[PDB]
Amino acid sequence: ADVPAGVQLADKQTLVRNNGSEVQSLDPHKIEGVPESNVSRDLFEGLLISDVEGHPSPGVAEKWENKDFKVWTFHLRENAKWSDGTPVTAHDFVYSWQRLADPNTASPYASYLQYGHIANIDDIIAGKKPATDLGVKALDDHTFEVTLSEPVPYFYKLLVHPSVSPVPKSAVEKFGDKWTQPANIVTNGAYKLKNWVVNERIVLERNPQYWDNAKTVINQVTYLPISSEVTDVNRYRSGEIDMTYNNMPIELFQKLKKEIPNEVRVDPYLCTYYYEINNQKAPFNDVRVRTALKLALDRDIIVNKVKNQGDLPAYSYTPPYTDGAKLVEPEWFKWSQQKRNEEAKKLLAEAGFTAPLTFDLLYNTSDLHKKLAIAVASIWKKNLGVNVNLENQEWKTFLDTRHQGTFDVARAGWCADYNEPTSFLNTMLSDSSNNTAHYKSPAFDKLIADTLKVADDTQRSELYAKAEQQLDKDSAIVPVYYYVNARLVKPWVGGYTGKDPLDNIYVKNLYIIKH
Repeated sequence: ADVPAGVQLADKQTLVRNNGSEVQSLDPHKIEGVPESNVSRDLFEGLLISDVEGHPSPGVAEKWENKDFKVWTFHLRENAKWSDGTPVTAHDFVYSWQRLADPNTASPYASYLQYGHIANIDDIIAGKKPATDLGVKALDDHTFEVTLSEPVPYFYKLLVHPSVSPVPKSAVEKFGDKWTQPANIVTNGAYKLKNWVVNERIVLERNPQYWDNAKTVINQVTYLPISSEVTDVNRYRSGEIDMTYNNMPIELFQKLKKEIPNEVRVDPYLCTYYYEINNQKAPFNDVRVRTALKLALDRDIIVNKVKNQGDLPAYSYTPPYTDGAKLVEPEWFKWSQQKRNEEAKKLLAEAGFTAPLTFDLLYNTSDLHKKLAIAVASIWKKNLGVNVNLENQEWKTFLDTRHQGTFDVARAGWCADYNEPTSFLNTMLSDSSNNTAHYKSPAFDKLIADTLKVADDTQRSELYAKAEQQLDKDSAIVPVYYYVNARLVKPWVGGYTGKDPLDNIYVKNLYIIKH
């Protein structure tokens, strides 16, 4: 943390945060969500971290070099330590990325190393070679070398993600799946796990082995798993919580805006809200059915009349304000709603539905989502005659259901892991481990794979625009809105600028002002 000369630090340095729901796990190779990542960044540190404005900065690596953006060399700081006082070395990385890549780990983010194009990743994912063949190696105890099969100029931006954080071999091998309990867990980020009471709370305390421990200010942090947005704002307003989760209730939002405007933080967020369709299940394997759903949803109504929190109406997967994006708005988005509706009733009738398509719409337990689900079910009923049945599951189960394919249409949100369009686009590759839409298009795949062979960034951005158009002509998903990051932060929380579009908060960077 960097307390501005002049301010007064509270006597007690503690912070309570709402995390939106119970984490899937705390093992870095088993998580995929925003809540899990929030906790993960306070416990595990990889080569690079983001600074307070979102820029990639030195983490365990102190310096790194590249040869043609193809061979990356990371020089780890000599004092990096695990909470057990043992040293973090490059072997910890080698082992770690080997475990992520390995099919027996079954990480939902196994594909992250195909996103970075580490040599031999495909064959390893496919079982043709063993994980030990991955293009990574410790040159010495402090130099970690990565070999990519293609130059990836943005490779260092991917490395702030939790999946590429190191995990401690000794604990993993002893304790297996139980290595993450308070008893056995071993960490290397600014914090270490104090307690973990499921459906109750996660409490972390400063880690004395941490290399930047001298700058760390907050001593204890509690992460709450509250999935009700009304309760989060209420317990905040009662003084029990310092920073809510960043999902605001439709209900009390404009209210709060009038009573406590400077506690209402609203910033650009690189996330898209959409209805994910299971592209493999009849009748959603028909493009006419997918397109009719896409067209008949009225975004003006959802974004400007039922949510009204500043979100922008969406026509693409990748948010147009992503660095490097240059998207074309499709025709359909320029029509009026009535014209989209006419066109949607004709594609359905052509696919054999009249007076009706019936299907389930799944959401994760939440006051916000339930509200938009009912609103969308009524809009699709009214505009298209489709009957929807609503289903709700808890966070963990919801994620498992989408990976497994046992849903029709699900409410979804994807946030960038690094600010570059492949952070979105790579999740639609046929073999991606994050492809919960189950979309498979050889034309899409080839557009993305060509992006690593162009010579220039301009060429690169034109293939990103054509990939978004290929996804839109397939109507793989139903784009709803590009998010704003809205949460409530108490006046006495310092360090949180809110200017990072990825929202990569580190508790080590915050500090409680005297109050």
